[PDB]
Amino acid sequence: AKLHDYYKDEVVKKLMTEFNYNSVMQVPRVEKITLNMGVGEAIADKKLLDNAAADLAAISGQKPLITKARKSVAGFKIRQGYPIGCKVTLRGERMWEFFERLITIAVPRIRDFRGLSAKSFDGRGNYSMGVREQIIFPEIDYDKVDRVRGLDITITTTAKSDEEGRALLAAFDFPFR
Amino acid sequence: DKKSARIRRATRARRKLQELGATRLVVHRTPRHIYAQVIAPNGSEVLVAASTVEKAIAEQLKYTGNKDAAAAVGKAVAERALEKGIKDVSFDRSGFQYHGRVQALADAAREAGLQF
Amino acid sequence: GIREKIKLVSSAGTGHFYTTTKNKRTKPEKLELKKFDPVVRQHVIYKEAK
Amino acid sequence: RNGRDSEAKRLGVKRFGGESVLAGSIIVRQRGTKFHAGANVGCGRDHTLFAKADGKVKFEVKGPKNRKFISIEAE
Amino acid sequence: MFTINAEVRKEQGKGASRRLRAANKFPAIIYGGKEAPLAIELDHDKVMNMQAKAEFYSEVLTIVVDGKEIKVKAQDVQRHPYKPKLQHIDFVRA
Amino acid sequence: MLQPKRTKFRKMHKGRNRGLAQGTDVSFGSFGLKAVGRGRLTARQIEAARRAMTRAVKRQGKIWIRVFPDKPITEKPLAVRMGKGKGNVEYWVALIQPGKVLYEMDGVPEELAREAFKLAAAKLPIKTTFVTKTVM
RNA sequence: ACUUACCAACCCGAUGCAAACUGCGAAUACCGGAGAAUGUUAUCACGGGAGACACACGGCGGGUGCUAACGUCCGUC
RNA sequence: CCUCCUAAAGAGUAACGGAGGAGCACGAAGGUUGGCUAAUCCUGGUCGGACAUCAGGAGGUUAGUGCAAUGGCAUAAGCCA
RNA sequence: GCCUGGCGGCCGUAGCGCGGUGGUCCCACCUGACCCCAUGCCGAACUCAGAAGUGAAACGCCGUAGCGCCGAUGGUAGUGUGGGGUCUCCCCAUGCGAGAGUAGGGAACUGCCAGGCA
Ligand SMILES: [Mg+2]
Ligand SMILES: [Mg+2]
Ligand SMILES: [Mg+2]
Ligand SMILES: [Mg+2]
Ligand SMILES: [Mg+2]
Ligand SMILES: [Mg+2]
Ligand SMILES: [Mg+2]
Ligand SMILES: [Mg+2]
Ligand SMILES: [Mg+2]
Ligand SMILES: [Mg+2]
Ligand SMILES: [Mg+2]
Repeated sequence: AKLHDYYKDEVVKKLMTEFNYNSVMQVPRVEKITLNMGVGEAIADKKLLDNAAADLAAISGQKPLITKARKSVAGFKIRQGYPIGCKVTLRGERMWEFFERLITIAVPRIRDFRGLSAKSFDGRGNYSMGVREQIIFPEIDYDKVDRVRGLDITITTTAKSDEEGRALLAAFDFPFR
Repeated sequence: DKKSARIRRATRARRKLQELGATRLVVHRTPRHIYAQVIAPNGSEVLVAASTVEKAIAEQLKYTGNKDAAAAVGKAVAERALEKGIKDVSFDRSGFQYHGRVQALADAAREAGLQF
Repeated sequence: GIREKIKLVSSAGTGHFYTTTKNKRTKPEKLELKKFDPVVRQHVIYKEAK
Repeated sequence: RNGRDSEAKRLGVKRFGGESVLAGSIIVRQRGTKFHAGANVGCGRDHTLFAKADGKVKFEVKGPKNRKFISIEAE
Repeated sequence: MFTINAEVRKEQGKGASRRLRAANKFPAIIYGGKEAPLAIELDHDKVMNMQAKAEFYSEVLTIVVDGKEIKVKAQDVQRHPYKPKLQHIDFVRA
Repeated sequence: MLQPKRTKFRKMHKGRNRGLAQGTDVSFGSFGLKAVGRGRLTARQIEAARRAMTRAVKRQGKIWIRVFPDKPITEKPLAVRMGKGKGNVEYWVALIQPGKVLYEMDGVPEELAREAFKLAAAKLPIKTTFVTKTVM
């Protein structure tokens, strides 16, 4: 909830002032935060998914959704419809509280930090990256991990251009390299 | 995508009325306001209609868009049909779930002497 | 074939029975279903799945 | 290694547009709904179309996919 | 600059045109603009030679039909399937 | 030898060779060799005729082949009783109707194209003629 | 990490091929309706007495075979 | 036995003609009510590999249908409860 | 009488495409979500209360011939009937006559009801 208020009073105004937008309903706004864990190797060790799911719960109390293989393909010795990942869709209060759990109490604690890359807006203002080690979230302690497990994060926006994605995050500081 | 999802969800129920020759009670709901009409099996002439955009029963409502408002709309269509002579119909919820306001309009229509 | 014929017996004394099939391997338990007994004129419960 | 075929199922149209039929009379035997049942016409489990009323058969094309529909108007 | 002498057709369809070609003539047609199409019949040998110089397909030709004059351009042409002749030509009142 | 790399079916009803041709103008080069008579071209004939023009022009000039076998011809060998199934595929033909442009050429002077396409006509089972690009 | 007298899908414009491909599409033919003419009722039902189920050729539409057969198998006159 | 085909645009049509299949499956892979939408290019992204998984648009039933072919399929017959 | 909500007719000359657009009323996102209901997770939907903003998204209308679509005429191919030659094919009389393409039309037409602007 802290980051939804801070967005309105200062960022709305600021983002209006880059390209001099005419309407407040045109400024891109951050809509949702989606977490995913690609396990991939759960087909051999069935419990690796079970241990992945509980990881997400402490980051985002929201119980995770499990994503299926869809296409059978022998090219990975897999079945179809067998679980091979998990996801969580964040909106509203938790999304803003989760966003907080990311920059302020994780990023100072990133491994070999010098900033993140800024070229990855797929071309339409949505940002995607990854983290190698999940012990960076403080609901997760070090004495409670059975695995060097990790997870990619992808964000989704209402910006229409790549330029309009960089200005929106810049206004949220966001380290950038 | 928001509007188009509901229209497809309703089509099947509407073809049965076409096969059956049924007279349907059509509801349209919006975040600001709720609407009720009565359309003949041919689909293109309204025998009765009643809604919250009408000044009579609509200013006397706390908000032209709540379950009570839907209930006020519901009450009016049943009787008005009686004022003309139309009485047995079927409810076509037009793809809204049958639930919030939509059920208040239907419940009110049944209470006031309408067979459906 | 590889699917056996069974008889369903009415749980109301009548001597009406239905006939159907069953995968006895994959489905080892006794099948149980309401059916119309034309003698008691009601939907009564039916048992058996040999 | 060949030498096989199937018996013909005698499908096709049995009552054409412009023909007086009773109720229950079969109008078309088909595999899919090449033709669809229109107003006052019914559909059986193998997509056999039959008359639900006494009258004359009428082929029309209606709706956005240009499907053929068969109906019966009473005479 | 080329000037073609033409007569108006009294018949139409496959029989007359095969009969025309049987009579060493061949049909052609004039359409375009607001006025109605004009069915014509042409002498075969004269147009075959004309169109054997590229100028025919890019210049404004003059059709003389019943002693008047219609200004057209060649627009499409049907050639004999495998002999050096012509089955039909389109002209446009451009 | 030209031949379809794959086909849906090995064998084909005899069919007919009615009607007129679609390939009737020179559509790639400047000059063309056009089919007059009606008939079937075997793959071996098309190859023998294709060679004749390439001998004649050295490794100069480009050639397009507008017809393509596409049609399988079967035969029953010697000493076989009638019936008992359709023959084995032996070679491949294309069906030709009058007017089909068979070969085109461009990159030599007209006089040489007529000579070069002509040293081919003696290899074909149907009468042919020399045709040229035409404005429109 | 590069080049590459190689091969080269998709993609695009040009170009033909298809009995088991069709976003087009006839000519006939069949169904059904009404109507004048003509027609030894030619029609339909039921019942009595049979023969018949080795076919040939020609025309056309085709499979087969070699668009071979006084070949061969169907459709139709 | 089934599907397409020759079969000449209603039905049928032949050969030791041309290609394939069936002798099962399902207690839900059945009824109904509510509700749901594929194949594949490009770009971006943890271990991402040409192609496990999240995201963006391009795309529009080529997907899918318990299996042979054909005709059907979006009101879906497809997918879930 | 112009505009927008709703229900159909006709079923691509009704549609994309790009440019512009409108919010008083309607539609629309929308704000809050403790409860009717709700996520194989998430107030995105389903949705209950709501009217502070907002034409930005989409929605509705308009201009627009790059694409689709509609596409004559004249001709060609076929073809039923009769006859004919060179009878693997074509031709003549006759009636029916494509498809693709072409000059061209082309940015829908409507009935109803409701509301808002004269
Ligand atoms: Mg003729
Ligand atoms: Mg026939
Ligand atoms: Mg008699
Ligand atoms: Mg016998
Ligand atoms: Mg005898
Ligand atoms: Mg004989
Ligand atoms: Mg015979
Ligand atoms: Mg047939
Ligand atoms: Mg990639
Ligand atoms: Mg706008
Ligand atoms: Mg035309």
